[PDB]
Amino acid sequence: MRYGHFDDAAREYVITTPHTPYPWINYLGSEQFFSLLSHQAGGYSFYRDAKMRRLTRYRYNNIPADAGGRYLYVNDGGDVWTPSWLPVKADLDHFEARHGLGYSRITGERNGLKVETLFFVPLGENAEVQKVTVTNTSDAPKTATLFSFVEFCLWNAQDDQTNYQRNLSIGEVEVEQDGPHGSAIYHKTEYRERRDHYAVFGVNTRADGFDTDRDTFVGAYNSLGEASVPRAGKSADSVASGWYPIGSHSVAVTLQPGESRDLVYVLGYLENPDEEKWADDAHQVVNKAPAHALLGRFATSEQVDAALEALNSYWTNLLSTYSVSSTDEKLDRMVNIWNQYQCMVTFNMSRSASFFETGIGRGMGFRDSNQDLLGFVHLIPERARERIIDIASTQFADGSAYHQYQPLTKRGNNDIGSGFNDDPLWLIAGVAAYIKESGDWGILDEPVPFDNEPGSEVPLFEHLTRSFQFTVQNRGPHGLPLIGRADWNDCLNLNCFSTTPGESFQTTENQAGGVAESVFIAAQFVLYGAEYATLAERRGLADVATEARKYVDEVRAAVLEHGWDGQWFLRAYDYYGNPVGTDAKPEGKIWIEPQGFAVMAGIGVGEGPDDADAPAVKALDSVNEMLGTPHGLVLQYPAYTTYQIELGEVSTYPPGYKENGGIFCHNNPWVIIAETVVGRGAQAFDYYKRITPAYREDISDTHKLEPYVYAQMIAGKEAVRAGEAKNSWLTGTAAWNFVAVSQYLLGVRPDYDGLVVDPQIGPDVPSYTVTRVARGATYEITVTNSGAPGARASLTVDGAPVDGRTVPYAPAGSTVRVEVTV
Amino acid sequence: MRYGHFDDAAREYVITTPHTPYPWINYLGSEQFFSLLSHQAGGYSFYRDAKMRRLTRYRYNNIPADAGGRYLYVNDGGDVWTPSWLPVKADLDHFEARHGLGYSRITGERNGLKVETLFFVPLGENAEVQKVTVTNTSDAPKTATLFSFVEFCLWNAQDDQTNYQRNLSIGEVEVEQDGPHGSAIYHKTEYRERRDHYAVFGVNTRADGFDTDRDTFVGAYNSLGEASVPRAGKSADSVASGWYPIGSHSVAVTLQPGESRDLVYVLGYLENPDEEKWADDAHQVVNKAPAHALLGRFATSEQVDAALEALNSYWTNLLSTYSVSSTDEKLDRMVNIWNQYQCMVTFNMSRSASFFETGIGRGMGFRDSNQDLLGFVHLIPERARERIIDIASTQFADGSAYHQYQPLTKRGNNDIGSGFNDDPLWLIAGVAAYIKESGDWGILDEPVPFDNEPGSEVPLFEHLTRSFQFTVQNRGPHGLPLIGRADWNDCLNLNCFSTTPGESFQTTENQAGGVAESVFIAAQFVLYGAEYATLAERRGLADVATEARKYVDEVRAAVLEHGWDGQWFLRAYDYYGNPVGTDAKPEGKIWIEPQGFAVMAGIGVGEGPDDADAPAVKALDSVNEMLGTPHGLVLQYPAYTTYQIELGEVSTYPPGYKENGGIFCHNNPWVIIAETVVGRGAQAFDYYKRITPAYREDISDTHKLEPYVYAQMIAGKEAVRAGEAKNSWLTGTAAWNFVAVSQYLLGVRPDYDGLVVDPQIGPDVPSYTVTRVARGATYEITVTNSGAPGARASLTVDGAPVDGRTVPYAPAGSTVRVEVTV
Ligand SMILES: OC[C@H]1O[C@@H](O)[C@H](O)[C@@H](O)[C@@H]1O
Ligand SMILES: OC[C@H]1O[C@@H](O)[C@H](O)[C@@H](O)[C@@H]1O
Ligand SMILES: OC[C@H]1NC[C@H](O)[C@@H](O)[C@@H]1O
Ligand SMILES: OC[C@H]1NC[C@H](O)[C@@H](O)[C@@H]1O
Repeated sequence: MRYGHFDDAAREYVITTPHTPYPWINYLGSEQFFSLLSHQAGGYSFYRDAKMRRLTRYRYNNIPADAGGRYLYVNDGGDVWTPSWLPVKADLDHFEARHGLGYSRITGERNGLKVETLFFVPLGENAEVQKVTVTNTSDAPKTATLFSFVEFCLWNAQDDQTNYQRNLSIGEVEVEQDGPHGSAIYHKTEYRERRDHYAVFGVNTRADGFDTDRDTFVGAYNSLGEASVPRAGKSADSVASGWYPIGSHSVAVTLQPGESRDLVYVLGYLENPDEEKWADDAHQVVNKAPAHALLGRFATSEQVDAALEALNSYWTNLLSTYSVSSTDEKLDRMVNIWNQYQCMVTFNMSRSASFFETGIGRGMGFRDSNQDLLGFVHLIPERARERIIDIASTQFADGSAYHQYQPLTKRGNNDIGSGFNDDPLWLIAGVAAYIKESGDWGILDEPVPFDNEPGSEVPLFEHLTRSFQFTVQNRGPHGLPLIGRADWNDCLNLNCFSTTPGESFQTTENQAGGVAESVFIAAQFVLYGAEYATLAERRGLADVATEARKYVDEVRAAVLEHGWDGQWFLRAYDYYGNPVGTDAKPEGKIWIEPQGFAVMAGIGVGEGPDDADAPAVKALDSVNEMLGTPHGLVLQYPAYTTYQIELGEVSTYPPGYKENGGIFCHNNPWVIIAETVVGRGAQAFDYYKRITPAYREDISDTHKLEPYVYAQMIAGKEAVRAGEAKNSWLTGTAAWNFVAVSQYLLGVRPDYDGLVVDPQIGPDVPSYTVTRVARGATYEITVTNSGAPGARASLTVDGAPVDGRTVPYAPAGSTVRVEVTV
Repeated sequence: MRYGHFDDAAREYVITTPHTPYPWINYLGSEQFFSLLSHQAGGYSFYRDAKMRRLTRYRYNNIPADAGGRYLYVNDGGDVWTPSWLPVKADLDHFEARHGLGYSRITGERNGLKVETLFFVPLGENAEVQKVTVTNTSDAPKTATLFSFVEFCLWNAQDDQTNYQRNLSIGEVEVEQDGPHGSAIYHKTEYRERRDHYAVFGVNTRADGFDTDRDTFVGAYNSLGEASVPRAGKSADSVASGWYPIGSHSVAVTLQPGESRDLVYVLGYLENPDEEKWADDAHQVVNKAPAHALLGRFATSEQVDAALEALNSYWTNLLSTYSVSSTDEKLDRMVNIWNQYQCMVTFNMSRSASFFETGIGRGMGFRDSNQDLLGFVHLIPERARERIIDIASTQFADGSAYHQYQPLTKRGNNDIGSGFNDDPLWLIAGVAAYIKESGDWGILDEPVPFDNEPGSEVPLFEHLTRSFQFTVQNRGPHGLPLIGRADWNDCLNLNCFSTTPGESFQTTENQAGGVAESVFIAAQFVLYGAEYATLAERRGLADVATEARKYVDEVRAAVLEHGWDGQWFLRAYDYYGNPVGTDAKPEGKIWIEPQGFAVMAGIGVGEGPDDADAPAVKALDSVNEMLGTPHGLVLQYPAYTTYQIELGEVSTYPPGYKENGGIFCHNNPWVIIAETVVGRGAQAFDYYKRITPAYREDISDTHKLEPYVYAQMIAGKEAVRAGEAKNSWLTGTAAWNFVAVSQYLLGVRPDYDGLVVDPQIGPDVPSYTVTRVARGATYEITVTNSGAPGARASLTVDGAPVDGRTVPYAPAGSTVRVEVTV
């Protein structure tokens, strides 16, 4: 089963039926303004922040799913339909939805009218634009009225959906039928008070009618599928006062056979300095200058196509830094297009707003946005540079950090907990990755506040020493790091012991004391402590570097002395000091996280893939056997079947789901990289294939979700629904697979001083070429690959043989041809 | 005009069309279990706490409104319909909804098949019961299938609405097709862990089939109104695993012409003690003992009827305590049934869960639940007694309090703000009212903790002294009480100065300092300090009482000096000591709260109703001219047309709505009572009628909301929607209007030592009789009423002339006959 196909030439996914297993979305915009856009035009838009500045209302968990978006009702001689199929569900002669990069196109044809909508967010603009083309595809003339429709949200999404006792009375709008480029509608709830911003809804022609009151346009007792106004065939010209404000214009068109007409709609977010808030001395009329400039920049189809061409170019630019041409076009489309696109989206959204993330509780995660950085640095480094400052700015002086920050304000909060002891180290991971990529050492000197305190600024590097010190100065009785609230795994709450239902494990108070330690954070420390060590050394900090190395080696000794179960790695010591993820317990015998990560840190590695005696190999073989499924690798085994009070949230999920035996795809790339480390490329590629969008399109009815982007979790072998994903789009899997495949499978990764070429992918990719731009030079890396296990590359550069696998960076401007033999 | 009518004998309101102006609801239950039920079976049910143990999902702001409740899909030969109309919307031959006391009947008939559901919550039972009666009305034998449907919520409604990322994976059910009395379905999400409760949907017969998974039942791309399973005619026997759990049973019926059948369905809430959660060693199967028992008690129709008779007897004898017979039947039905009914509801719910209050943020409001008491103490005083203890236990040692408390835990919180300086005195009001009613002086001796601290208990009376001292020790420069965040008027935030959009006025940081005082709190102090002094006096605290009246005298003097604008009472002094509520200003010249409240406390009363020199008469006329509308009195005049940054939230509402120029019904009865005090019965009675459900039934299309219960706000003169209510059901209006009418218009009101009989209703009720049980005696009060302005009663009691208007309380069991002449 498949519901559409990739089109590589156009960089689109093409959906060919509306009857998908679930709503399938694209993210529009990439700067400050965003739209979630389903293949039925469902979703919503926000400026910068989904909780705080949401422009349009969308209902999660509606019946049916995704009824509510940017609809255009067509009334053709009494018959009413929508080219997005939903909400009217009228029969379509032709239907198509194409999700592209920063844009989508939805086309729907019925009874001789074809309606095509191009949705996108233009570069530099805080607006969503639709170019709608109506074509008469019959033998006879046609008259039709089109009704645009969109539903306003009242800005604060939290208040929107809970605070009716107030907010049913505050909705305001202005209507401008005779504006400079056509008709506009103004949503300005609370602009009267503290908001310095409003939304506009406009079309590039003088409208026949409008409507701004939902109840009037839809009618008592009706769903959107049955809206009264389009059925009536004419707008009611409703002005909202309180209740539910909408945006809606009506446009009657007449077409001869084969003729078409373009309509351009803009939903825009505008601000005014409060000096210029009002058109009038009495402050009753919003100043509309910005709104008229916006509509004037999109008054014509030529203007639209120009912006769309510019957007195409920007993508081409972004995607030119890394790419691959091989014999496997599923690999190719992932590395060249889809995975990098996702990374851009995750860098932007973190984990706040998907069709599963509700854009309310979660803002920008510390761990989440640091990790995303690893997949974003090659794309736009200047923006990664800024983001690093932003994250570091929510760090506390003692080295710990706010678990997340509010995107609109950049100020951290505790809304989803505090005291995650793995957080602080990810800062070093982000910065290491960024420096390797850019070589912009001047970042370590950037002055950066603690918890945004002005006056408190220290150099970035110093922030890093705090992170490093935090874990140094918080170790338990085996010398493993103290776990605190949780580690990378939010659901392993060893300091919790909750028996009060309905209070969240992420926010509920924690027990002081006990001796709970994390093998994960230990691994984490070994990996990133080495990065930190290497940066101390380079900044000329001799002794700090020597000291850092001593600690790193201690934590590594500890992992091997106290963190080893026999055939795999322990996960943790609980509050009482008892082992977790041991063969001693009947459930939760083996956990994936420390297996993946300890091996990337190099802990327990023998002298080859064929050294059955190395902890690293045993670990991965236990993982292979206990954790392996056709759909990826489950998190631990067996899943817990009763509530384990000492472990927190983990055993609260039914077996096979989320952290209780789900495939948490995010951690699969840790094993994939681990495998290349021990030199079993063939299997690392296997693993990559099980979870990767292009390899799973074939089972779209099983995966259920978008077949072009990774999801956070795939139901595991203990789940009745084994193989079905949830929480698509917004996941660290994206950036971690990008790292995995671009840098470890195919082998091309920047290091401090040169570019490493270390293919480890096994025989299924016998030959490829990578074009990598680094430090302004193009590297053309041409690989011949036997994929023999353990075999490792040798290189020639411009005709000359060199040693090891690191090509010192060539000056900017140069092209450097690398011949690779594995 | 009208959409149904009252049925006085049946104690029901009868809705005769499904096409009402807005969903009109009833509240089932009066103990700890509750159901919101619209006249289309829409709504939901919870246990104790609508945020925390919500059994069934419901969507606010759904398109259409109210698509979601308890549904019975009838499939008659392929043709599908619902007797609630919604969701399916088939044409009915007849429809009817009867809203009764603690139950409702909904009937729909279509093509020879009449389905009547009776809904209710039984006494002592944590369940909602449906007695379905399907009757063949054709002259031929008929066959059909019935599909019951309820949608489960995941207990924590806030989480349910926001946290899909977690909760889509924790839905969990059990199916019991062959239990002891029929088929049952068990919703058991998170019973696996910390929840000791599950839910049951069962029917008193063995069902042909079942469904527990929403998507299977409803179908993809379908709304409730197009549910797949009913249309297919067969259940699908789905066993939910995560996603959306539902309860549904199919039962096949066959009816001879004129024959009928009863099915009994039960939605119950059960709990096991910990050592009894599981049926099995393994802990995978819920112990069903409690649910078998519940389903057992509703196995037959006879048991249903009995429980309904018992519920009818509970209402008859709650309503025996206060009753009127008069020449105005609208007044009678308000007093004898509806106003009382509503007070039970408010007492139970505070402002927590309506079809407007979403049952998330609001719990049991300190201010609101104290005021509910005034209208509830005569119904079940023991429970009022408990409520005072619960409330007072959330007070702090300085006499300030938590603004509200969480219903499930009874522990106070700051979720909707802290430091509202009007809060503390309300506690005196409630306790005064309780003691006048019952004479249980021993309550002042009840030991009561502060903010629930073990060891902090003082007697209830000391809590009273802390509230009294809070105002005396928190006066500002004019000798008026400092205002804090706000007083009774939540939107008057004089210590705010907010420019940040998004942040709540209720919940944002206040400015330190400034000299902001409330005239309202002054009037409140004068009234309730007087009652405090009386509580001192009875307890022998003459030095406390003496000193207390001193302050009352001081504060009273300060209202006349510094709180008088010339023609009416000043509202406040802002952070800067500027008058607020003055004729000097262009907007908000006169605010209604101080006018009713001051005069209720006697401030500015003179010769009587025609002492034009008297401030109180000056004040009340101003109210009449400047605030009056045919729909009630508005809060201030003129409304604010731009943001007044120094007043807080009030100027943020568009003119005419809520606190900014809406009719805030809660405060009209202050003015009613005020007029009866001054002696203007006619105007008092006129103001009563402008806002009373009975008197507004004739303008249902304009009021839009339930015509049998007080709403919170009716759009005022300055709104385009003038006359349209919002926020029905949950409002202090119910308590305060019952006080007004039962106690000051009709004039029968308990005092500490006897029953005060002081009619002041004017000429439109020339004669009436009140029946009143008070401390175990029955007073039969016959009233002959001239209505002459200023004219007040003289009584003869059991044949004997008596002095003044107080009848000292007779023994328990006596019947005292009081003949009243005004
Ligand atoms: O707060 C975010 C966390 O919520 C937990 O309940 C989920 O199981 C985790 O997947 C997630 O990391
Ligand atoms: O927190 C509850 C309060 O919210 C405010 O926004 C409303 O205007 C008030 O009417 C309400 O009392
Ligand atoms: O708990 C595991 C994983 N869950 C999903 C969260 O977004 C991520 O931060 C966390 O690491
Ligand atoms: O003025 C706000 C007023 N209405 C809304 C609240 O229910 C009540 O507590 C308050 O007194």
